[PDB]
Amino acid sequence: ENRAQVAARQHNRKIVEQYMHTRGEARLKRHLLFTEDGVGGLWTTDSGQPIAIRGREKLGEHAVWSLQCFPDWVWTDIQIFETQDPNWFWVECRGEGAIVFPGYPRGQYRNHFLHSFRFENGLIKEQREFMNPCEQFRSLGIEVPEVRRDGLPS
Amino acid sequence: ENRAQVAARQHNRKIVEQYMHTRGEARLKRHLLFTEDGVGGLWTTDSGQPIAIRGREKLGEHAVWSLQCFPDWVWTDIQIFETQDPNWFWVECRGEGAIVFPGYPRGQYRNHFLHSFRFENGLIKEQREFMNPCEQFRSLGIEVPEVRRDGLPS
Ligand SMILES: O=C(c1ccc(O)cc1)c1c(-c2ccc(O)cc2)sc2cc(O)ccc12
Ligand SMILES: O=C(c1ccc(O)cc1)c1c(-c2ccc(O)cc2)sc2cc(O)ccc12
Repeated sequence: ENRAQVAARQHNRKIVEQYMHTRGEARLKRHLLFTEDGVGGLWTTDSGQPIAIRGREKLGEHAVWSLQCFPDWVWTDIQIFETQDPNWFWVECRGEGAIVFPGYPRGQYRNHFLHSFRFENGLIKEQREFMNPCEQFRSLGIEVPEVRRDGLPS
Repeated sequence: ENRAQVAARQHNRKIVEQYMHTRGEARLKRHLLFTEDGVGGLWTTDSGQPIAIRGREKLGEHAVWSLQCFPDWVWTDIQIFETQDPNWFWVECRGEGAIVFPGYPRGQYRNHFLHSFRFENGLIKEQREFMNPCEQFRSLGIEVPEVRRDGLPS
């Protein structure tokens, strides 16, 4: 049991490292790090519902879009956390790049991120990214509402 | 070395458990789970800067406020992750309760959270919570902006 868990954790860590360092044209093949039915996407959005991309085929299609709308994206300040589950990792990092969304002015987007990676048989079964959407709003020129703080201790 | 790390991780996990299960009036003593100079707070806000509460005395004062403004708050769906660092844990959970913020209508707030816990000498040195502020906006009746999706693949 321990031997199998140690082997899984060490292999899965290398896949997380590879995913987090993938940039440029290599993004077009990042979906090969997933199971055929693997899921990826953004869990923190304006609607409160995740934008989940389901299946290795749709993940590869999404990468094409990502190359147009986040053309130079880089993950920085990467810290990878193994867990007691050899098949579950967390990553704390930052990300940065141009944001080129349809019908918005071109912007520069910087944010802090957390990623969750769950594995099955050596590949990613579920990737999820979590951020503060207010920073993406700012990068797009969208007004961010402000909670009134007058009544709060400061 | 291994023995010291295992002991630290086992003790620190009990403190994370205790923190996540602290409810009601016991919140008034939750700051005793921190070092004297410990820091806690909310890393995801409308401004993009953390609201960090610095020092055990200020943490204790914030709990008084928390009891009025989140009077029945509970953390649910708690999943605690140990890491390769015996002094660093992550928690995935949900939270819910009434929200009674000054100058806003009383509401109901539900959100998904990630917590980071870093330890020093058996107590919490740094706690950070991460959420999607859009859900807190909704709970307060604040309009949430919407990214236009027409040009995005759906
Ligand atoms: O930035 C993204 C994003 C990034 C990565 C990902 O895995 C999924 C979504 C957002 C959107 C989007 C939807 C469909 C697409 O085809 C492309 C983009 S809509 C939206 C709305 C937000 O409030 C914040 C982010 C995004
Ligand atoms: O809900 C919180 C909060 C909760 C826990 C915590 O540890 C720190 C802040 C928010 C605020 C706040 C500031 C000072 C206080 O004295 C009390 C509250 S301002 C604000 C603004 C937001 O966009 C979202 C949440 C909050």
